Amino acid sequence: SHEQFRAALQLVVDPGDPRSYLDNFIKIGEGSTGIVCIATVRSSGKLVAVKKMDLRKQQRRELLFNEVVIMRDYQHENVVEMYNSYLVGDELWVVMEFLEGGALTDIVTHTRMNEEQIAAVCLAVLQALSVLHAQGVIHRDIKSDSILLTHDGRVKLSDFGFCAQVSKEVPRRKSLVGTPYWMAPELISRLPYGPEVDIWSLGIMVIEMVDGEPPYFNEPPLKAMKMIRDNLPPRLKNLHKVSPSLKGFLDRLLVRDPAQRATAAELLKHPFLAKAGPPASIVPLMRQNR
Repeated sequence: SHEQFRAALQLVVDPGDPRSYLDNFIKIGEGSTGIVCIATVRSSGKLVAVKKMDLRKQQRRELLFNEVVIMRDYQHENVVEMYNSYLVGDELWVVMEFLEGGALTDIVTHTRMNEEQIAAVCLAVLQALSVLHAQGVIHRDIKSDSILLTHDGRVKLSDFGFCAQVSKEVPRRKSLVGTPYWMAPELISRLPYGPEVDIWSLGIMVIEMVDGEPPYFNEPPLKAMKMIRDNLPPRLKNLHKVSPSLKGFLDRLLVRDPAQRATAAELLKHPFLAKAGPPASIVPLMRQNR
């Protein structure tokens, strides 16, 4: 039943109608299902990012709860800050921080990040997942699309709609969730995965940074998934452009056996990351510079 779902969500959103304190809506996106917009908090003149999800169009509607789970988190400096959530009409509205630098994806598919920048980005994404795996939170949809930027190179993880909660009574999961191309092998396989799948996906994302696209990017999302399950871990198209160190870091990530795949905890010290450049290194990467 819809109305019972709505009711249940009603209990987790802030009450009321933010349509009353916001204006200058500017559409700019498509993800989850439903739009990303930008608006101006009337009271302060400040900019937010408003994400609207129709409750009627969702693959698994109760994944909607998860969204709002990262309330008041961390508030982590590498996590997109959420401010509020409302129910409005037949939609969920999440009102969060505005990330004026756009996503990483545009960068990954228009330029060639050098390793100082790769490092940086992984630094900030790891510094993030560590905390999350620590308090049980899986993300489940890591990719360049899910990474966000500021006009000054601060990097923040985002798009938490797919994430999951785990404790020691309830550690593992089974759900097929994620973007095909980036899914950890156990997950296509359907197995009792944990946080470690975030590590796998980041490796695919490193490929993004390096090569511009993920493995098997042209293959039907369907059959590319098999390749990701049977196959020996994927070629880096431009391996010759990358330092042994980078490939050595990457090797800790793309292990077919999850037990051997490194943890963010492990990874945060692996020497490659000594390469990580300041936020200001990322700036000439963003569209404006070019």
